[PDB]
Amino acid sequence: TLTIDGKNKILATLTPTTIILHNVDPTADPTANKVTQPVAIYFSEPDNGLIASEDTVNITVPASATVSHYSLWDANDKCVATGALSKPQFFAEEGIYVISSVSVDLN
Amino acid sequence: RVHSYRGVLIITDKLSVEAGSRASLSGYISDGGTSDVFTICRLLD
Repeated sequence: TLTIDGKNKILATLTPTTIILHNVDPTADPTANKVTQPVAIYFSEPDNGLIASEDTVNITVPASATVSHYSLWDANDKCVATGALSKPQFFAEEGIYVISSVSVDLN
Repeated sequence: RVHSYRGVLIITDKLSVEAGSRASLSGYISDGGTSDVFTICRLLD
């Protein structure tokens, strides 16, 4: 069982840097079903074994596309986290999907 | 004769540890965003 100090020592080295959106579940294969170009994202230093985004990220989605999941990539093009969006969202025309915040837990 | 001896008591164990993980993400389809300046506009050509 890890202590809080070990958890913080751990999370500091994850260093996620970008986010991509998919329409199919990327858990089995994150290289496929990309829908949007990579965008930058920033995180704060760990505390209580938790890291949170420092600001909102505006992602532009092409027309007639759908987004249902996301993924985070390192500074060296490796997928480290995956998850599902609150809703499957269909864009009739080009628009902005707003990422309010995202965090990674070890608790 | 009958003799006895003593040795050191030895015990073995298997201690191991595990952590687990979680992830989160929240967003919505944006509209208008937020701007400090917000006024009626006229746009000529």
